[PDB]
Amino acid sequence: PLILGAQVSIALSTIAIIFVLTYFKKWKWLWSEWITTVDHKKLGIMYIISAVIMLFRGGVDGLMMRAQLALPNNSFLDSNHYNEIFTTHGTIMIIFMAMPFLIGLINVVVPLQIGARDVAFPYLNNLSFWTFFVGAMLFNISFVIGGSPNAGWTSYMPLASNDMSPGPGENYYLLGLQIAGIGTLMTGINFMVTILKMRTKGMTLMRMPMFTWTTLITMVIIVFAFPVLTVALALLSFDRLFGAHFFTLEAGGMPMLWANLFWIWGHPEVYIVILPAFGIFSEIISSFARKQLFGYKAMVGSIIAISVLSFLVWTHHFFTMGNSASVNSFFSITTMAISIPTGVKIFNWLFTMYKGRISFTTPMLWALAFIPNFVIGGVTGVMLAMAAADYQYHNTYFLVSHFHYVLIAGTVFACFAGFIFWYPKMFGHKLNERIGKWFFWIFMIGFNICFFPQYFLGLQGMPRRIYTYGPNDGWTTLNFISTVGAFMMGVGFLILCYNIYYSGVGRTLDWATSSAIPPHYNFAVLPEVKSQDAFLHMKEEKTELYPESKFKKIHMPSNSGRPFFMSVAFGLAGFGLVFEWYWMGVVGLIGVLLCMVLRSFEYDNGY
Amino acid sequence: GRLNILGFWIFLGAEIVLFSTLFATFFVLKNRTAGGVLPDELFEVNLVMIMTFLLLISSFTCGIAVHEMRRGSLKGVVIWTIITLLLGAGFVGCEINEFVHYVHEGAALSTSAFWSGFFVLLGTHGTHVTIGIFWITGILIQLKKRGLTPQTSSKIFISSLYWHFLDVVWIFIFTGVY
Amino acid sequence: XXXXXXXXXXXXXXXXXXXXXXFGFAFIQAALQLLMFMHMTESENGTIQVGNTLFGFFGAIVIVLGSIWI
Amino acid sequence: QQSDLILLSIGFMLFIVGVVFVLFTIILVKYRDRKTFLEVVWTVIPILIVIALSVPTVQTIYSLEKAPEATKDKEPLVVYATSVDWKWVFSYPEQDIETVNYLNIPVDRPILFKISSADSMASLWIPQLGGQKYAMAGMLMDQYLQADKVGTYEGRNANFTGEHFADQEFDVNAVTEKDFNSWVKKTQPKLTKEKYDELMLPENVDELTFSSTHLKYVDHGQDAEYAMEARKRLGYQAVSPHSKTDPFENVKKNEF
Ligand code: HEA
Ligand code: HEA
Ligand SMILES: [Cu+2]
Repeated sequence: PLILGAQVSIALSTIAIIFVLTYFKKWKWLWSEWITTVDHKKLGIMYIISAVIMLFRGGVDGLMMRAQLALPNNSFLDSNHYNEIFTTHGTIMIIFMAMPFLIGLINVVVPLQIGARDVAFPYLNNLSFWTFFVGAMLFNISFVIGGSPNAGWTSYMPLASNDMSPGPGENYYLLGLQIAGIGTLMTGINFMVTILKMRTKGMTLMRMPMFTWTTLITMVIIVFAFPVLTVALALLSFDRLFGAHFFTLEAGGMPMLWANLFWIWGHPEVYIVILPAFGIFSEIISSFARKQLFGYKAMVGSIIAISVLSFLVWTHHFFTMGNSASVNSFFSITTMAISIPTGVKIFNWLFTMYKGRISFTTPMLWALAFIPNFVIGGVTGVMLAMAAADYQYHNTYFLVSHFHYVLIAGTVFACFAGFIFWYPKMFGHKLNERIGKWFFWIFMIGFNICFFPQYFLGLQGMPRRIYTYGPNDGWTTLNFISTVGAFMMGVGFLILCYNIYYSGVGRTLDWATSSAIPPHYNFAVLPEVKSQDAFLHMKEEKTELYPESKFKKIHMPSNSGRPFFMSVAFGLAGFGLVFEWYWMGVVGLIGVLLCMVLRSFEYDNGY
Repeated sequence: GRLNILGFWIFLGAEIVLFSTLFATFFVLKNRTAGGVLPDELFEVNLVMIMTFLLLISSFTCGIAVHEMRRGSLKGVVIWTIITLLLGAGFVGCEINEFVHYVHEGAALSTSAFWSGFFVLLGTHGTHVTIGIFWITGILIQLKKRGLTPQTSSKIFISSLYWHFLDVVWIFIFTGVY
Repeated sequence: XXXXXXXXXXXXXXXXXXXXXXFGFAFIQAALQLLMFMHMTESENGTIQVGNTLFGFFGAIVIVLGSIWI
Repeated sequence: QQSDLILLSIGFMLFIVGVVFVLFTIILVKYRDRKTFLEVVWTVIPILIVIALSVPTVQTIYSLEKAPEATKDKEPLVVYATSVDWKWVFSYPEQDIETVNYLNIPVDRPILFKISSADSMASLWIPQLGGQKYAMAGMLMDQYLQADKVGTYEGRNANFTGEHFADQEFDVNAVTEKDFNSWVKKTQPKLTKEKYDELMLPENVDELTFSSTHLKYVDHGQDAEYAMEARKRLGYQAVSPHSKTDPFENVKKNEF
C-alpha cells in the first residue's frame, strides 16, 4: 500500500505535466492531424509507443518481481501485491505490448510494401487503435484507482469470482481485453481486405514477398481467434457481473469450460504474436544479405500449415487434468505436427544467407540473435508437446523458461528488429550504429542467464508463481542467477531510451519511397512490379521512377472525430462496470447508449 | 465498386466462431441442472419462431434479386424492406415474452448453469437480431435527401447479408438447443 | 421468380426437422443453410467471399466436436 | 520417475539439434564476409524425429491409465485426496482414518489416489512420484503412484496462486510394510464433524491427525458446492483492502 501511493501522485503529476507544458493550444495539432487521423502511417506509430510505455510499466514490474525472487525469505513483495504484480506484467505484454507492437509494425510496413494508398477501411482502423488504447488505460488504471487482478494472465474461473474476492480485480482483465479484442478483431479485418483488393498492378499473389504474407497469416488468425475471446470474457463477464453460472462452482457449472474457451483462443493467438515476428525477420535477413529467399513452394506453403494446425493443438495446455487419454495423445501427436511446419522456416533463412554477402549492422544483429534463441526455446516446447512427460514439468519454471525463450527471442526481438531496420521511415536519419551495438549485447546476454538457470530451477524443484523457494538442496543460487540476468536486461532499457534522445541495402518497397519519411498519399504512381523483389529490379535493372506529368488526384479519406468518442464510450462503460457496480451498471449502460448512437452516425455520414 | 461488401463479410465469418464458442459452451453445459429445474419449453412456439424467420428470409432472398437486380423496383424498397422489417420484431417480441414467461421457474442465468448458456446462446443471439432492425431502418433514411441507385448504395446489401447470417445459427440453434 | 423455388423448398426442411424428433439430423441443419446462402455469394469478390465462410464452420466442428470430445 | 528416462534420453536428442545449428552458422559466415531439390529431400527426417517420439510417447499415455509403477492387478489401496484452499486433505476409505497436509504410503504398493478439490483447482505434484493430476472441484480423478526407494519425497501443489498457495508444500514419506500397519494401528482423535468445516478457511495449519474418515459428508468428490456451506456458514468472505482477518467471528486452530 505504501508503494502504490507514490505513483498515484506520479500518475497525477504526469497528467498535470501534460496540461502545462503541452496543452498551451492543441485543438489545431493534437485534435486535427492526430488522435482522429486517418493516414495508416500515423496510426501504427501510436501502437508501438504504447508498447514502449508498457515496456517500462512491464519493466519495473519484471525487475521488481525477480528482485523479490533474488533469494529465499526475501521481504520485498508480500503474497499479494505480487500476484497482482506478476499478473499485470504478463497481461501488459502480449496483449498491451506485443499485440500493439506487432500490429504497429504491421499497420505501417505492410501497406507500403503493397503500393496501396491507405488500408481497406482507414476509418474503422482509426477506432481500432483507441479500442485497444482505452483497454490499455482501463488495465493500467487498476494501479491505484482499484486493484490489479491477481489470477495470472490466464485467470482460471475457480479462482476468479468469490474464491478470489477482490471486486475490481478480474473485471479490469475482463473488460480491458473485451474492448481491445474488438479493436484487434477489426485490425485483422482491415488488413485481410487491404492485402487482397488494393494491391498494385503487377503485384502477383504468390510473390509479394514473404513478410506481407506472414502479416496476411497474422490477420487471418485474428478474425477466427478473437470472437472466442469476445465471448469467453463475455461469458466470464456475465459470471462476474450479471450473475451467470457458466463456470461457477456453486450452481454446478463446469469450472474447466472457461479453460477450454480461453485456450481455443489462446494458442492460435500465440501464433499471432509469432507470425509477424517471422515476417519482419524474413526481409531483414534477405535484405542486408542481398540474396533471394530460396524456397517458396515450401516456405509460403509452410506458413499456411501453422495457420490451421493451430486449432488442432490448443488442447496441449491441459493434459494434467486427466483427459480421455486418447484425446491427450491426439493433440500430443498433433503438436509435434506443428513443430515441423515451423521447423522448415528456419532452414529457409540460412540458405538465403549463404553464398550471399552480408554486413553486420544493428538490424542484422537482431536477426543474427533471433536464429538460435528461438530454437533453444523451440527445443524445449517439443518436450512440452510430449503429454506423457508434460505431467512432470507442468508449470515449474521449466515451462516459464521454455516460452520466454520462444516469445522474447521471437516477438520482442522482432519488435526490436522492426524498431531499428524501419526507423528511417519514422523520422530523419537513424540510430547510432556503434552505440546501438552496446544495447544489443547487454540485452542478449542477460536474457540467457535469466531463463536458462530456470531450466535447472524448474527441473530441480521450483514451481512457478511462488514468492519464496526455501533452502532445498542448495538450489538458491540458480534462483539468484536468474535474478541477476533479470536485472541485467533492465540495464539496457535506459540505453534504449538514450538512443532515442538523439532528436541501407533495401530489397522491397521500403526505401523505394520518394525520400525518407514517405508522404500522406504514399507513392505518386503505383509500381508495375511484375516480379518477386521490387527494389533490386528497380535499381540496377533499369531505373524506373515517378515521372512528372503522370500524376493524378488525391484519395480524400479525411478525418472524423467519432472513433475517439466511440472508444471513450467503450472505456467509460468498461470502467463503469469494473470499478464497483456489481449487479448492474448505471454508467455502463450509457457507454452502450453512446456507442449505438455513433453506430448510427457510422451509416449517417456521407463521405 | 465498394470493398465494404467483402470487409463486413469476413466479419460475418468471425461470428461463426462466436456462436460456435457458445455452441461448445452450451453443448458441454447440456447435462447439468444437478440441482434446479429440468428444461420443458413450448414446442409450437419453436416452429412459430423458426417458421416466422424461415419466412423472413423468403421475403428477402427475392427482396433484392427481383428488386434491384431484376428490373428496377425503386418504389418497392418502401415495400419489400419495410415488410421484412416488421418480421424482425416478431422474433424480438416472441423471445422477450418467452424470457418473461421463463421468470416462472428458470429465470435469467441464476437458477441453473444450463439456463446461463441458453439465455446467452440466445442472448447475444437476440442482441444481433435487435441491432439489425436498427441497421435495416438505419438505411431506410436514404430515400429523402439521398435516394441512391443500386450498385452504389451498398448499405442495403451489406446490412441485408448481415441480416441473412442470423437465420444460419438460428436454425442451428433450432437443432442445437432443441 | 427464381428465388421463390428455394424459399418454398426451405420451409419443408423445418417441417421434416420436427418430424425427426416429434448425423442424420445434424446434416439437415447444415443443408438448410446451403440453399439459403447459395443465392448471394459468387462471383467477382467471390471465391474469397464464399471461401472465407468455409473454414469458419471447421472451427465450429473443431470447437463443438472438440469440446464434446472431452 | 518412470518418464524420467524420456527426459534424460530426450535431453540429448535436442542437445544434438542445438549443436547442428552451430555447424550451420559458425563454420561459414566468417569465411563469407566483405572484409528446390534440397527442401523436398529434407522432408524425410523431420517426421523421423517426431515419429520416433509419436510412438513411445503414445505408448506411455496409455500406460499411466491402467495400474502402472506397482506390481499387478492386486493390492488395491484407495486414498481420497481433496484440495481445499492452501491446505491438503487425504482420507482413507479402507479404515476410518483421515490425515491433513501429510501422507504416508508403503513402498512397492499400488495407491489409487482419488484426486479432487474443495474450493480451488489444484494438483498433487510430489516431485519424487513423477506425474501430477489436477484436483477438479466437482469430480474425482483417479491416479496411481508408488515409492522407489525409502526416503523423503517432497510434495507441492500446481500452485494456482491465491495468496496462500506458495506454502502448500506438504511433505510425504515412503516406508516399509511392517511399519505401515503398526503406524495405522496406533492412531485408533476422530471426525469431529465441525472441525471439518473448520478447515475450508484458507490459513496455516499444523499436523491434525484425525482418526476417522470424513467421506460420510456428501462425498466431497461430488457436489463441489461445499464452498458456500464452508466459508459463509462461519461468516467470512475476504476482500483485498482492509477489514479482512476473516470478517470477524472467531473459533479456529491457527499457527502459534
Ligand atoms: C512478451 C512476453 C514477455 C516479456 C517481454 C517479459 C519480460 C520479462 N519477464 Fe516475464 N512473463 C511473461 C512473458 C514476458 N515477460 C508471461 C506470459 C508471464 C506470466 C503471466 C501470468 O500468468 O501472470 C510472465 C511473468 C514472469 C515470470 C514468471 C513468474 C513466476 O513464475 O513466478 C518471470 C521470471 O522471472 C519473468 C521475468 C521477466 C524479465 C526479467 C523480463 C524482462 O524482459 C524485463 C523487461 C524490462 C524492460 C525492457 C525495462 C526494464 C525496466 C527498468 C530498467 C526500470 C528500472 C527502474 C527502476 C527499478 C526504478 N516474468
Ligand atoms: C510465440 C508464441 C509461442 C510459439 C511460437 C510457441 C511454440 C511451441 N510451443 Fe509453446 N507456449 C507459449 C507460446 C508459444 N509457443 C506460451 C505463452 C506458453 C505458456 C502459456 C501459459 O501457461 O501461460 C507456452 C507453453 C507450451 C505448452 C503447454 C505446456 C503446459 O501444458 O503447461 C506446449 C505443449 O505442447 C508448448 C509447445 C510448443 C511447441 C511444440 C511449439 C512449436 O511451434 C515450436 C516449433 C519449433 C521447433 C519445433 C524447434 C525448431 C525446429 C527445428 C530446429 C527443426 C528440427 C526440430 C525437430 C525435428 C523437433 N509450449
Ligand atoms: Cu499452445
